[PDB]
Amino acid sequence: MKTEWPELVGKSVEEAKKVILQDKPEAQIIVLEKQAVDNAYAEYRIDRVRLAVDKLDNIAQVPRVG
Repeated sequence: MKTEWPELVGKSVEEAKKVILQDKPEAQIIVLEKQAVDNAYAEYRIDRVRLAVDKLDNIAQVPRVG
């Protein structure tokens, strides 16, 4: 299944979540902005997907599992 969603970029976050669940049904779909991940916590999350959205809760960038 998928762990990256380049297809969602330019789409709605809730739909993105639907897709992400389609791919990874059990996914912990989280939200932040673009590919701006600096200030993070421990090792990868094949459980979670963070969502990089814009001011219009759309997918600004490729949201990824971990």
